[PDB]
Amino acid sequence: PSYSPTSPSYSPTSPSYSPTSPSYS
Amino acid sequence: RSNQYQRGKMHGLKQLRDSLADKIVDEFPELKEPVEDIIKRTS
Amino acid sequence: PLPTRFEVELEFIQSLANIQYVTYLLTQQQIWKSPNFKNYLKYLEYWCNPPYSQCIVYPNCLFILKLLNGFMESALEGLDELPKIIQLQGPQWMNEMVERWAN
Amino acid sequence: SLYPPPPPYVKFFTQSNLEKLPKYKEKKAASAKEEEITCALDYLIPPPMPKNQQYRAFGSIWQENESNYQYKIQELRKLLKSLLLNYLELIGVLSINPDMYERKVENIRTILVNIHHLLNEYRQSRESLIMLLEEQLEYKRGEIREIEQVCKQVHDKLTSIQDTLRTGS
Amino acid sequence: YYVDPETTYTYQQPNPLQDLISVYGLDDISRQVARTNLDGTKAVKLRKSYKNQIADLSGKFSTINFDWDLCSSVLSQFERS
Repeated sequence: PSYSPTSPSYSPTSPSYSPTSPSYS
Repeated sequence: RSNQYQRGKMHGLKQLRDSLADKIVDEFPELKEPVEDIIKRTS
Repeated sequence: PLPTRFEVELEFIQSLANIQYVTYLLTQQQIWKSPNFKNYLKYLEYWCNPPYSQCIVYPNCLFILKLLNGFMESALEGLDELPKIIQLQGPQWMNEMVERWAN
Repeated sequence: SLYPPPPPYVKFFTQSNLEKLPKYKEKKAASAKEEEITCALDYLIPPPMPKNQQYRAFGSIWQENESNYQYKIQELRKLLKSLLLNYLELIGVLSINPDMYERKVENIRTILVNIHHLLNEYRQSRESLIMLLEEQLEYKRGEIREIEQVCKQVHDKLTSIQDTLRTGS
Repeated sequence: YYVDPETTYTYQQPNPLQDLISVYGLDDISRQVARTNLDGTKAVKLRKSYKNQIADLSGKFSTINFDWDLCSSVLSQFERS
Protein backbone atom coordinates (compact mmCIF):
# COMPACT_ATOMS: atom_id res chain seq x y z
CA PRO A 1 0.00 0.00 0.00
CA SER A 2 1.32 3.41 1.09
CA TYR A 3 4.20 3.03 3.53
CA SER A 4 3.67 6.45 5.13
CA PRO A 5 1.97 9.72 4.14
CA THR A 6 3.79 13.05 4.16
CA SER A 7 3.74 15.19 7.27
CA PRO A 8 1.95 18.55 6.85
CA SER A 9 4.72 21.05 6.13
CA TYR A 10 2.58 24.17 5.73
CA SER A 11 4.33 27.48 6.46
CA PRO A 12 1.60 30.09 7.02
CA THR A 13 4.20 32.13 8.92
CA SER A 14 5.91 32.78 5.58
CA PRO A 15 5.36 36.52 4.92
CA SER A 16 5.27 36.22 1.10
CA TYR A 17 6.87 38.75 -1.27
CA SER A 18 4.00 40.07 -3.38
CA PRO A 19 4.99 43.40 -4.98
CA THR A 20 2.36 46.10 -4.48
CA SER A 21 2.70 49.32 -6.48
CA PRO A 22 -0.29 50.20 -8.76
CA SER A 23 -2.53 51.57 -6.00
CA TYR A 24 -2.51 55.28 -6.86
CA SER A 25 -5.15 56.32 -9.39
CA ARG B 1 -60.08 48.88 -9.15
CA SER B 2 -57.85 51.93 -8.67
CA ASN B 3 -60.85 54.04 -7.62
CA GLN B 4 -62.00 51.39 -5.14
CA TYR B 5 -58.46 51.21 -3.74
CA GLN B 6 -58.45 55.01 -3.41
CA ARG B 7 -61.79 55.03 -1.59
CA GLY B 8 -60.81 52.18 0.73
CA LYS B 9 -57.48 53.79 1.60
CA MET B 10 -59.23 57.12 2.20
CA HIS B 11 -61.66 55.44 4.61
CA GLY B 12 -58.78 53.63 6.30
CA LEU B 13 -56.75 56.82 6.71
CA LYS B 14 -59.82 58.66 8.02
CA GLN B 15 -60.40 56.02 10.71
CA LEU B 16 -56.66 56.01 11.47
CA ARG B 17 -56.49 59.72 12.19
CA ASP B 18 -59.85 59.73 13.99
CA SER B 19 -58.65 57.02 16.39
CA LEU B 20 -55.26 58.69 16.81
CA ALA B 21 -56.88 62.05 17.59
CA ASP B 22 -59.24 60.39 20.07
CA LYS B 23 -56.44 58.63 21.93
CA ILE B 24 -54.15 61.68 21.89
CA VAL B 25 -57.01 63.63 23.47
CA ASP B 26 -57.57 60.80 25.97
CA GLU B 27 -54.05 60.29 27.34
CA PHE B 28 -52.92 63.88 26.56
CA PRO B 29 -55.78 66.29 27.35
CA GLU B 30 -53.41 69.28 27.37
CA LEU B 31 -52.78 68.74 23.64
CA LYS B 32 -56.50 68.28 22.88
CA GLU B 33 -57.01 71.83 21.59
CA PRO B 34 -54.36 71.76 18.80
CA VAL B 35 -55.46 68.27 17.69
CA GLU B 36 -58.94 69.51 16.77
CA ASP B 37 -57.26 72.43 15.00
CA ILE B 38 -55.18 69.78 13.23
CA ILE B 39 -58.48 68.37 11.97
CA LYS B 40 -59.41 71.91 10.96
CA ARG B 41 -56.00 72.09 9.30
CA THR B 42 -56.70 68.82 7.45
CA SER B 43 -60.48 68.72 6.97
CA PRO C 1 -0.42 75.48 1.99
CA LEU C 2 2.66 73.47 2.99
CA PRO C 3 1.98 71.48 6.18
CA THR C 4 4.32 71.97 9.11
CA ARG C 5 6.63 69.26 10.39
CA PHE C 6 4.23 68.69 13.30
CA GLU C 7 1.54 67.43 10.92
CA VAL C 8 3.80 65.14 8.90
CA GLU C 9 5.48 63.62 11.97
CA LEU C 10 2.12 63.07 13.68
CA GLU C 11 0.71 61.44 10.55
CA PHE C 12 3.81 59.24 10.28
CA ILE C 13 3.39 58.18 13.92
CA GLN C 14 -0.30 57.38 13.45
CA SER C 15 0.42 55.50 10.21
CA LEU C 16 3.05 53.41 12.00
CA ALA C 17 0.13 51.58 13.64
CA ASN C 18 -0.65 49.80 10.36
CA ILE C 19 0.75 46.26 10.19
CA GLN C 20 0.98 46.47 6.39
CA TYR C 21 3.04 49.67 6.62
CA VAL C 22 5.43 48.07 9.13
CA THR C 23 5.79 44.94 7.00
CA TYR C 24 6.51 47.02 3.89
CA LEU C 25 9.03 49.22 5.72
CA LEU C 26 10.87 46.22 7.15
CA THR C 27 10.77 44.47 3.76
CA GLN C 28 13.35 46.85 2.29
CA GLN C 29 16.93 46.21 3.40
CA GLN C 30 18.24 49.78 3.49
CA ILE C 31 15.42 51.08 5.72
CA TRP C 32 16.53 48.94 8.67
CA LYS C 33 20.19 48.98 7.63
CA SER C 34 20.39 52.78 7.67
CA PRO C 35 20.86 54.10 11.24
CA ASN C 36 18.96 57.26 10.27
CA PHE C 37 15.56 55.55 10.42
CA LYS C 38 16.15 54.02 13.86
CA ASN C 39 17.58 57.33 15.10
CA TYR C 40 14.32 58.98 14.02
CA LEU C 41 12.37 56.18 15.72
CA LYS C 42 14.14 56.84 19.03
CA TYR C 43 13.62 60.58 18.50
CA LEU C 44 9.88 59.92 18.16
CA GLU C 45 9.80 58.37 21.66
CA TYR C 46 9.23 61.75 23.33
CA TRP C 47 5.54 61.86 22.21
CA CYS C 48 4.41 59.54 25.02
CA ASN C 49 4.08 62.50 27.42
CA PRO C 50 1.43 65.26 27.49
CA PRO C 51 0.37 67.47 25.87
CA TYR C 52 1.68 65.70 22.77
CA SER C 53 -0.18 62.49 23.67
CA GLN C 54 -3.42 64.48 23.63
CA CYS C 55 -2.94 65.06 19.89
CA ILE C 56 -2.75 61.38 18.90
CA VAL C 57 -5.56 59.67 17.00
CA TYR C 58 -4.73 55.96 17.52
CA PRO C 59 -2.94 55.04 20.77
CA ASN C 60 -1.95 51.56 19.54
CA CYS C 61 1.07 52.88 17.63
CA LEU C 62 2.27 54.26 20.97
CA PHE C 63 3.19 50.70 21.91
CA ILE C 64 4.08 49.69 18.35
CA LEU C 65 6.95 52.18 18.11
CA LYS C 66 7.94 51.05 21.61
CA LEU C 67 7.69 47.51 20.26
CA LEU C 68 9.73 48.74 17.30
CA ASN C 69 12.11 50.09 19.94
CA GLY C 70 12.51 46.54 21.21
CA PHE C 71 13.29 45.54 17.64
CA MET C 72 16.66 47.26 17.84
CA GLU C 73 17.86 44.80 20.51
CA SER C 74 16.02 41.71 19.19
CA ALA C 75 17.86 41.49 15.84
CA LEU C 76 15.17 41.29 9.41
CA GLU C 77 14.49 38.23 11.55
CA GLY C 78 11.01 38.18 13.04
CA LEU C 79 9.45 40.20 10.21
CA ASP C 80 7.44 37.16 9.10
CA GLU C 81 6.09 36.62 12.62
CA LEU C 82 5.01 40.27 13.01
CA PRO C 83 1.36 39.95 11.83
CA LYS C 84 0.77 36.74 13.78
CA ILE C 85 2.34 38.13 16.95
CA ILE C 86 0.42 41.42 16.78
CA GLN C 87 -2.85 39.56 16.17
CA LEU C 88 -2.15 37.23 19.10
CA GLN C 89 -0.92 39.90 21.54
CA GLY C 90 -3.52 42.54 20.66
CA PRO C 91 -5.72 41.67 23.68
CA GLN C 92 -3.10 42.03 26.43
CA TRP C 93 -1.44 45.04 24.78
CA MET C 94 -4.80 46.80 24.49
CA ASN C 95 -5.44 45.92 28.14
CA GLU C 96 -2.11 47.43 29.22
CA MET C 97 -2.77 50.57 27.15
CA VAL C 98 -6.17 50.88 28.86
CA GLU C 99 -4.47 50.43 32.24
CA ARG C 100 -1.97 53.15 31.33
CA TRP C 101 -4.69 55.59 30.20
CA ALA C 102 -8.17 54.68 31.47
CA ASN C 103 -7.15 54.20 35.12
CA SER D 1 3.36 53.73 -4.66
CA LEU D 2 0.90 52.37 -2.09
CA TYR D 3 3.21 53.44 0.75
CA PRO D 4 4.36 57.08 0.80
CA PRO D 5 8.11 57.61 1.07
CA PRO D 6 9.68 58.23 4.47
CA PRO D 7 10.08 61.87 5.46
CA PRO D 8 13.22 63.47 4.00
CA TYR D 9 14.79 64.87 7.18
CA VAL D 10 14.83 61.36 8.69
CA LYS D 11 17.90 60.49 6.61
CA PHE D 12 19.87 63.56 7.73
CA PHE D 13 20.39 62.57 11.38
CA THR D 14 23.12 59.98 11.96
CA GLN D 15 24.64 58.87 15.26
CA SER D 16 27.27 61.61 14.94
CA ASN D 17 24.49 64.19 14.65
CA LEU D 18 22.81 62.74 17.74
CA GLU D 19 26.01 62.88 19.80
CA LYS D 20 26.86 66.41 18.58
CA LEU D 21 23.33 67.67 19.29
CA PRO D 22 24.17 68.94 22.84
CA LYS D 23 26.95 71.27 21.71
CA TYR D 24 24.84 72.32 18.71
CA LYS D 25 21.89 73.32 20.88
CA GLU D 26 24.23 75.08 23.32
CA LYS D 27 25.68 77.10 20.44
CA LYS D 28 22.19 77.83 19.10
CA ALA D 29 21.00 79.04 22.51
CA ALA D 30 24.11 81.21 22.89
CA SER D 31 23.57 82.74 19.44
CA ALA D 32 19.86 83.35 20.06
CA LYS D 33 20.68 85.31 23.23
CA GLU D 34 8.65 79.57 10.83
CA GLU D 35 12.17 78.58 11.87
CA GLU D 36 14.56 78.84 8.93
CA ILE D 37 16.51 75.66 8.15
CA THR D 38 20.07 76.96 8.02
CA CYS D 39 21.69 73.79 9.42
CA ALA D 40 20.93 70.09 9.09
CA LEU D 41 20.72 69.78 12.91
CA ASP D 42 17.77 72.17 13.34
CA TYR D 43 15.04 69.50 13.34
CA LEU D 44 16.17 67.77 16.56
CA ILE D 45 15.33 71.01 18.40
CA PRO D 46 11.76 70.44 19.67
CA PRO D 47 9.22 72.17 17.42
CA PRO D 48 7.37 75.12 18.95
CA MET D 49 3.68 74.89 19.69
CA PRO D 50 1.66 77.18 17.39
CA LYS D 51 0.49 80.37 19.06
CA ASN D 52 -3.10 79.82 17.89
CA GLN D 53 -3.16 76.39 19.60
CA GLN D 54 -4.86 74.94 16.50
CA TYR D 55 -4.12 72.07 14.13
CA ARG D 56 -5.68 71.52 10.70
CA ALA D 57 -5.86 68.08 9.09
CA PHE D 58 -8.00 66.56 6.32
CA GLY D 59 -10.07 69.74 6.14
CA SER D 60 -10.97 69.61 9.85
CA ILE D 61 -9.82 71.85 12.70
CA TRP D 62 -8.80 70.88 16.22
CA GLN D 63 -7.64 72.79 19.29
CA GLU D 64 -11.44 70.65 37.47
CA ASN D 65 -12.51 68.85 40.65
CA GLU D 66 -12.91 65.56 38.74
CA SER D 67 -9.17 65.15 38.09
CA ASN D 68 -31.02 75.61 34.75
CA TYR D 69 -31.04 71.95 33.69
CA GLN D 70 -34.75 71.92 34.55
CA TYR D 71 -35.23 74.39 31.69
CA LYS D 72 -33.61 71.93 29.29
CA ILE D 73 -35.71 69.08 30.71
CA GLN D 74 -38.98 70.97 30.22
CA GLU D 75 -37.84 72.14 26.77
CA LEU D 76 -37.21 68.50 25.83
CA ARG D 77 -40.62 67.45 27.16
CA LYS D 78 -42.47 70.18 25.27
CA LEU D 79 -40.41 69.40 22.15
CA LEU D 80 -41.38 65.72 22.40
CA LYS D 81 -45.05 66.65 22.82
CA SER D 82 -44.85 69.01 19.84
CA LEU D 83 -43.07 66.29 17.83
CA LEU D 84 -45.91 63.85 18.53
CA LEU D 85 -48.47 66.54 17.64
CA ASN D 86 -46.65 67.34 14.39
CA TYR D 87 -46.41 63.64 13.56
CA LEU D 88 -50.19 63.40 13.98
CA GLU D 89 -50.73 66.48 11.81
CA LEU D 90 -48.33 65.17 9.14
CA ILE D 91 -50.01 61.77 8.98
CA GLY D 92 -53.32 63.62 8.67
CA VAL D 93 -51.77 65.52 5.76
CA LEU D 94 -50.82 62.18 4.20
CA SER D 95 -54.43 61.09 4.78
CA ILE D 96 -56.19 64.03 3.13
CA ASN D 97 -53.72 65.92 0.90
CA PRO D 98 -50.50 63.86 0.66
CA ASP D 99 -49.31 65.78 -2.43
CA MET D 100 -47.77 68.47 -0.19
CA TYR D 101 -46.87 66.09 2.66
CA GLU D 102 -43.13 66.74 2.35
CA ARG D 103 -43.86 70.39 3.19
CA LYS D 104 -44.18 69.24 6.81
CA VAL D 105 -41.85 66.21 6.79
CA GLU D 106 -38.54 68.07 6.87
CA ASN D 107 -40.11 70.46 9.39
CA ILE D 108 -40.60 67.57 11.81
CA ARG D 109 -37.03 66.48 11.10
CA THR D 110 -35.81 69.93 12.14
CA ILE D 111 -37.37 69.37 15.57
CA LEU D 112 -35.66 65.97 15.66
CA VAL D 113 -32.46 67.73 14.59
CA ASN D 114 -33.03 70.23 17.40
CA ILE D 115 -33.32 67.25 19.75
CA HIS D 116 -29.81 66.27 18.66
CA HIS D 117 -28.69 69.81 19.46
CA LEU D 118 -30.35 69.41 22.86
CA LEU D 119 -28.18 66.33 23.35
CA ASN D 120 -24.99 68.22 22.45
CA GLU D 121 -25.14 70.55 25.45
CA TYR D 122 -26.03 67.60 27.69
CA ARG D 123 -22.85 65.76 26.67
CA GLN D 124 -21.91 62.59 29.83
CA SER D 125 -18.21 61.95 30.38
CA ARG D 126 -18.61 63.21 33.94
CA GLU D 127 -21.56 60.84 34.38
CA SER D 128 -19.42 57.91 33.19
CA LEU D 129 -16.74 59.01 35.65
CA ILE D 130 -19.39 59.03 38.39
CA MET D 131 -20.70 55.55 37.56
CA LEU D 132 -17.22 54.03 37.43
CA LEU D 133 -16.52 55.89 40.67
CA GLU D 134 -19.36 54.27 42.56
CA GLU D 135 -18.75 50.81 41.09
CA GLN D 136 -15.11 50.58 42.20
CA LEU D 137 -16.00 52.34 45.48
CA GLU D 138 -18.67 49.76 46.33
CA TYR D 139 -16.40 46.93 45.18
CA LYS D 140 -13.61 48.07 47.51
CA ARG D 141 -16.11 48.52 50.36
CA GLY D 142 -17.33 44.96 49.81
CA GLU D 143 -13.77 43.64 49.83
CA ILE D 144 -12.93 45.64 52.96
CA ARG D 145 -16.05 44.55 54.84
CA GLU D 146 -15.49 40.90 54.03
CA ILE D 147 -11.90 41.34 55.29
CA GLU D 148 -12.93 42.56 58.72
CA GLN D 149 -15.73 39.98 58.79
CA VAL D 150 -13.33 37.10 58.16
CA CYS D 151 -10.66 38.35 60.58
CA LYS D 152 -13.32 38.90 63.26
CA GLN D 153 -14.68 35.38 62.77
CA VAL D 154 -11.13 33.99 63.05
CA HIS D 155 -10.61 35.98 66.26
CA ASP D 156 -13.93 34.70 67.63
CA LYS D 157 -12.89 31.13 66.83
CA LEU D 158 -9.57 31.71 68.58
CA THR D 159 -11.32 33.08 71.68
CA SER D 160 -13.73 30.12 71.71
CA ILE D 161 -10.78 27.72 71.48
CA GLN D 162 -9.04 29.58 74.31
CA ASP D 163 -12.15 29.21 76.47
CA THR D 164 -12.41 25.52 75.55
CA LEU D 165 -8.79 24.81 76.50
CA ARG D 166 -9.17 26.82 79.72
CA THR D 167 -12.20 24.70 80.64
CA GLY D 168 -10.18 21.53 80.03
CA SER D 169 -7.41 22.71 82.37
CA TYR E 1 -44.50 74.68 17.37
CA TYR E 2 -45.70 74.22 13.79
CA VAL E 3 -49.35 74.93 14.68
CA ASP E 4 -50.05 77.94 12.44
CA PRO E 5 -53.67 79.18 12.56
CA GLU E 6 -52.95 81.28 9.46
CA THR E 7 -52.07 78.15 7.45
CA THR E 8 -55.35 76.61 6.24
CA TYR E 9 -55.52 73.74 3.74
CA THR E 10 -58.60 73.49 1.53
CA TYR E 11 -60.31 70.34 0.31
CA GLN E 12 -58.86 68.83 -2.85
CA GLN E 13 -61.16 69.41 -5.83
CA PRO E 14 -62.73 67.30 -7.08
CA ASN E 15 -63.22 65.15 -3.97
CA PRO E 16 -62.42 61.48 -4.77
CA LEU E 17 -64.98 60.40 -2.15
CA GLN E 18 -67.87 61.75 -4.23
CA ASP E 19 -69.08 60.14 -7.45
CA LEU E 20 -66.56 61.67 -9.86
CA ILE E 21 -68.41 60.24 -12.88
CA SER E 22 -71.56 62.25 -12.09
CA VAL E 23 -69.75 65.45 -11.04
CA TYR E 24 -69.76 66.80 -14.61
CA GLY E 25 -72.69 64.73 -15.90
CA LEU E 26 -70.38 62.18 -17.51
CA ASP E 27 -72.58 59.08 -17.12
CA ASP E 28 -73.97 58.80 -20.66
CA ILE E 29 -70.88 57.35 -22.35
CA SER E 30 -70.06 55.23 -19.30
CA ARG E 31 -73.54 53.69 -19.45
CA GLN E 32 -73.19 53.26 -23.22
CA VAL E 33 -70.06 51.08 -22.94
CA ALA E 34 -70.70 49.71 -19.45
CA ARG E 35 -69.52 46.18 -18.67
CA THR E 36 -73.04 45.03 -17.75
CA ASN E 37 -76.52 46.50 -17.92
CA LEU E 38 -78.63 47.45 -14.91
CA ASP E 39 -79.78 43.83 -14.58
CA GLY E 40 -76.20 42.50 -14.79
CA THR E 41 -76.64 40.70 -18.12
CA LYS E 42 -74.11 41.12 -20.91
CA ALA E 43 -75.22 43.80 -23.37
CA VAL E 44 -73.00 43.25 -26.43
CA LYS E 45 -70.25 40.82 -27.34
CA LEU E 46 -66.82 42.31 -26.67
CA ARG E 47 -63.65 42.11 -28.79
CA LYS E 48 -60.40 44.01 -29.38
CA SER E 49 -59.92 45.89 -32.67
CA TYR E 50 -61.73 48.14 -35.16
CA LYS E 51 -62.51 45.46 -37.77
CA ASN E 52 -66.21 45.06 -36.99
CA GLN E 53 -66.74 48.81 -37.49
CA ILE E 54 -66.16 48.30 -41.24
CA ALA E 55 -68.17 45.09 -41.71
CA ASP E 56 -71.21 47.05 -42.91
CA LEU E 57 -69.19 48.30 -45.90
CA SER E 58 -68.88 46.06 -48.94
CA GLY E 59 -65.77 43.90 -49.07
CA LYS E 60 -64.05 40.82 -47.60
CA PHE E 61 -61.72 41.96 -44.81
CA SER E 62 -60.47 38.48 -43.99
CA THR E 63 -57.01 39.68 -42.91
CA ILE E 64 -56.41 42.96 -41.07
CA ASN E 65 -46.20 69.86 -58.66
CA PHE E 66 -48.19 66.76 -59.62
CA ASP E 67 -50.01 66.48 -62.96
CA TRP E 68 -52.99 64.16 -62.52
CA ASP E 69 -54.01 64.51 -66.18
CA LEU E 70 -50.60 63.33 -67.43
CA CYS E 71 -50.65 60.30 -65.12
CA SER E 72 -54.20 59.47 -66.20
CA SER E 73 -53.17 59.69 -69.86
CA VAL E 74 -50.15 57.45 -69.19
CA LEU E 75 -52.37 54.88 -67.46
CA SER E 76 -54.85 55.05 -70.35
CA GLN E 77 -52.08 54.46 -72.90
CA PHE E 78 -50.72 51.55 -70.85
CA GLU E 79 -54.16 49.94 -70.52
CA ARG E 80 -55.04 50.43 -74.19
CA SER E 81 -51.83 48.64 -75.23
